[PDB]
Amino acid sequence: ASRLYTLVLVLQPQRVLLGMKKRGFGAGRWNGFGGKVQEGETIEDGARRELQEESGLTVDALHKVGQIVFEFVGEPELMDVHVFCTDSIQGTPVESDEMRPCWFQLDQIPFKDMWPDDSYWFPLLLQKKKFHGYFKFQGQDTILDYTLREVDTV
Ligand SMILES: CNc1nc2c(ncn2C)c(=O)[nH]1
Repeated sequence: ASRLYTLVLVLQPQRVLLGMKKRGFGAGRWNGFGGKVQEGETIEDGARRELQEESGLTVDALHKVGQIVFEFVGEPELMDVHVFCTDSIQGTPVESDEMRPCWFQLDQIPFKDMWPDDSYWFPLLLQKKKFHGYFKFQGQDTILDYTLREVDTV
């Protein structure tokens, strides 16, 4: 039993946009932009909507890059995260009460201040690879076990 989420990386040839989450799940970490998919909404439409809500950016073309399932031991619901990439956006990043977006050069990605799984799958994202992953966490800082494989079809 899993709940759908989206995650969007605005990845340009020389930088990536991340947002410092100020509240809720993952507050205090840099992350891509995303959230829960709504009833009657497609996953891609949810990804576009969340990118706007959290970053202020409008995306047209979204590319599927991965699917990652997160398990937190002691929590019944799995997070089924559909990851997307875009290099084509409109607008300028907006800081709000919920999120502080900032651009990072690719060699300065702040892995120590990101979810630990990102250290595994971001290198694949940066090399334009697609993937399926599963990360089992104990709390929010420890990966107990994981699987990650490259795929041709997300
Ligand atoms: C659990 N791992 C994970 N969670 C995320 C991420 N970004 C937002 N949230 C809530 C991420 O990259 N990994």
